Amino acid sequence: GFWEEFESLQKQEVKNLHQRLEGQRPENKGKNRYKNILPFDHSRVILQGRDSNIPGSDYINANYIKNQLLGPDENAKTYIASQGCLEATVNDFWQMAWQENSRVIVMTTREVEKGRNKCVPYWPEVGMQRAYGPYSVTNCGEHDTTEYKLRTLQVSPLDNGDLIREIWHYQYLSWPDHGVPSEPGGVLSFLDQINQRQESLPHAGPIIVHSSAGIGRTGTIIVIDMLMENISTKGLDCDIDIQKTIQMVRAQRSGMVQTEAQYKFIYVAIAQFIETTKKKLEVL
Amino acid sequence: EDTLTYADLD
Repeated sequence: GFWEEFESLQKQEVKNLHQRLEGQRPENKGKNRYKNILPFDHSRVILQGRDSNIPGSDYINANYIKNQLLGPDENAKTYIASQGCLEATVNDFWQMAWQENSRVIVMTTREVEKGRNKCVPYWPEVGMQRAYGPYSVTNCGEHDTTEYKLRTLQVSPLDNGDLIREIWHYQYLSWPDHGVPSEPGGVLSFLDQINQRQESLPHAGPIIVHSSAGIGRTGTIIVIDMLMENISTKGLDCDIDIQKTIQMVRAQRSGMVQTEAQYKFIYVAIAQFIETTKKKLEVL
Repeated sequence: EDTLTYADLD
């Protein structure tokens, strides 16, 4: 029934329940990439040590994502969908990253300074130390591959230089600038190292995922990886709830997983990761 | 003029 599904898709709506009051300030207009794309105020990231007196000051277009599909007693991982490579917000990004003690970044997008800077670089160059707001970041090397590079950067506060920190930026440079990759393998491998990594740093912060405007690529990237740990944590012979999963994600930041395509790359990436995980196991 | 396009959500 047309209405049986409409009054079903209605309860799936939360944008009306959750307020996006902070991203709406005429003070954060430039702090945004898409006027329609904004972070829920509740699960949104608040730049810290700022000044309440300054209209727009502690705002960043990002949110805290959490897999509510796994238990707190089940060491599930932490992410941060977010907007990305916006020149007009690079120090906001490093304050977000610094204050959230994040060690691994997951840029699901290349550079697109197009004429100006749709997507601009927020790192230096190998052996290059750059300052960003109160923090200085140095590039210790990009360990590329055919699809995703990997720059080793150490971020330290201009105040404390002996307080060195190395964050792992896993940029993905093979995503269809106008679609979804024809193969999960890459990101499926991309997610592999990222996971093993974060897991290497005993007490690191959430995983800062993002693209231009952390929504489509960012949403897909989170749900696939999220789904990977449910299996990795619960099992292959466990029930997967992609639809229920993607929603749980949306209800945390609007826009996560925007198109139909990204909707399939997940069915592909998870049907593959599964049959390949059991293949390895020689699951007959 | 920092142009663009994109967004839609939930």
